[PDB]
Amino acid sequence: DEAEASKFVEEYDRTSQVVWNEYAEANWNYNTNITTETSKILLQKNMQIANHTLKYGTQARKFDVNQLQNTTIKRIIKKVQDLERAALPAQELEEYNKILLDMETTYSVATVCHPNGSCLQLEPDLTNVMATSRKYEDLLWAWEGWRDKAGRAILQFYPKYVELINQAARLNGYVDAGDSWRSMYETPSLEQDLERLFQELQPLYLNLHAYVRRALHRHYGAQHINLEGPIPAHLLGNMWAQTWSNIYDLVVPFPSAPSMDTTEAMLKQGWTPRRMFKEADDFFTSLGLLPVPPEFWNKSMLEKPTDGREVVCHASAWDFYNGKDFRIKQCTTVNLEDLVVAHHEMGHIQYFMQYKDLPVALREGANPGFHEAIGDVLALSVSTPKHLHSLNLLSSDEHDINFLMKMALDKIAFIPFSYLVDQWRWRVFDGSITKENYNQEWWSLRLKYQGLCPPVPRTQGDFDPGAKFHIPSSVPYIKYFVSFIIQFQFHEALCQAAGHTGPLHKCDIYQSKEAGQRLATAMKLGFSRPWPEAMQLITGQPNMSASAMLSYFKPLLDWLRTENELHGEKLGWPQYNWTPNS
Ligand SMILES: *[C@@H]1O[C@H](CO[C@@H]2O[C@@H](C)[C@@H](O)[C@@H](O)[C@@H]2O)[C@@H](O[C@@H]2O[C@H](CO)[C@@H](O[C@@H]3O[C@H](CO)[C@@H](O)[C@H](O)[C@@H]3O)[C@H](O)[C@H]2NC(C)=O)[C@H](O)[C@H]1NC(C)=O
Ligand SMILES: C[C@H](CS)C(=O)N1CCC[C@H]1C(=O)O
Ligand SMILES: [Cl-]
Ligand SMILES: [Cl-]
Ligand SMILES: [Zn+2]
Repeated sequence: DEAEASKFVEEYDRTSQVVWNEYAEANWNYNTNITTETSKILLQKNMQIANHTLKYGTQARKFDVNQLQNTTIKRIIKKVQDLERAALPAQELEEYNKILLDMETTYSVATVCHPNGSCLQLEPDLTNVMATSRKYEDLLWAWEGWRDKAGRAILQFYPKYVELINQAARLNGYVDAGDSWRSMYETPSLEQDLERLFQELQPLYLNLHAYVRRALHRHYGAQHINLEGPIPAHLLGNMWAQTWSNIYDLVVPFPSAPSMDTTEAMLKQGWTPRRMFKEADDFFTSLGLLPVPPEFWNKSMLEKPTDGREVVCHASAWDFYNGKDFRIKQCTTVNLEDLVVAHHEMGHIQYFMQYKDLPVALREGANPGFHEAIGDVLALSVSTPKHLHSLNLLSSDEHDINFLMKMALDKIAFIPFSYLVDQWRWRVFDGSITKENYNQEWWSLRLKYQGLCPPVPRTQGDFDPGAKFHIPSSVPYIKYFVSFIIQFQFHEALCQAAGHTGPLHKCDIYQSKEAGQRLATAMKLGFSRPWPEAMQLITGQPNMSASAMLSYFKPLLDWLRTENELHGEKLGWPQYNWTPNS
């Protein structure tokens, strides 16, 4: 009956609030202080939430979903029918929980040491080396070292992780874990749509790639860069070469039009991690969106502890499922990179606050890409020279191309990377890639999509995917690719709503109530409606589209084409088998 389904959903919501709140606190503690005690209590509260999930999941499966009138109730019960890991038998569930914890801990505590003495952590030590070093061998030491210590140490867990996560997926009606992850977008054409979006960004990426390769040839020498081949993976200023902004100094289009060092300016003007988040909060409220509760400032970990405690430094935002307690956990360094990250995380909080009155089962983004996009949209306006000057962090066509380049190194370079991560994982989950070929197929995709090669030939036992946080942490990655496409669509739509005219990249939406209103109406929908509805609320149309991102970067595309043609660059990497001779 229709009445029994409504009652079930009401009972689910009530009991879920209590249990999910309890789990959130226990998960917070392990992430903020990795010990043996906190690892145990997390696993005990893990079985508690699994107990609830199993109880209500089993009940939900007794309801005939498609023979149910109300669409909101129908949708909730359908989601509760997916038990996820709680579908595993007790022994497999215990093993699976143990593996995830083991992989995450291994990643978190891995260090790279000189035999002399000094041991380096990923953050900030190895990250800093990757960002600042302009010495080929020193970059190699950190690049290889991190893979040797973190990547290699994840390999022993991964095949069993794959087995158990696929099993849980099959027990919930999917064919494998990748199938289950993709289903979050509720879009049959997902794979085709993403491929077309990626293809639309080829002219821009290939031109950026060719230009950067030429600049690296200039700095690192003709003997170490093949102008028709892939770029060695350790030279892009980032451990994973996923964003390239840290090598801006090597690639600046107009060196005679330099801008202020914002990181130096932040440190100069005494910018605290707490000020960085206060500024993000101001931007949201300027748009007419919600301020963070007083409780947020009291309970968030906005900086790496000087206590010397082992933490998960990876930046994340937290919903405690009571509509009052929201937190950010971040090991914040004072720079521009983390100022954008601060807006990114505050975007998650805004989303939490906006949909807090919905049933717990519908308290997520329209799709995972939406949750990731919100903060980045505001950060786009923040990053403009106009806005950076109003923050006293900065003091012509040449400055224009320079700024666009800086943006391109982050936003454009990230496209092929964010695309490839789950292209790899989907093929691991569906069985196309076995443990014999994990690493080799990872590098095939790094070549195919990003046009990169490893500086050092990989050996048996290498598991370079393991050296990227989201792999041992089992966090789906395709959302970041969606985010980067759609955030430019949102920027474009909000800029139109704010009455901005002229080049899209010149837009700053600060204080625009019309912009804030479009985001608010979409964000309040939570997961209650198919994502194209939220897309239509923001942009006036229902599709994902790369046209906004292309429009944003159009002046840079023109510049890159002229510059690359001038030097006769080959677009792409026709000599695709080239690897460093060293
Ligand atoms: C299908 O059912 C949904 C959800 O129903 C809700 O959940 C059920 C399990 C039961 O507990 C119901 O009692 C409960 O309503 C219905 O959506 C709901 O619609 C009403 C409007 O009729 C919304 O109420 C609003 O509440 C705000 C409070 O801030 C007021 O300002 C508004 O004026 C308005 O009264 C309610 O929020 C909404 N619930 C959800 C979860 O979206 C829906 O009406 C129903 N559809 C059909 C076709 O019957
Ligand atoms: C910090 C966020 C998690 S909320 C993240 O993992 N990001 C943000 C963009 C890409 C990806 C990454 O760091 O690899
Ligand atoms: Cl790698
Ligand atoms: Cl995702
Ligand atoms: Zn995020």
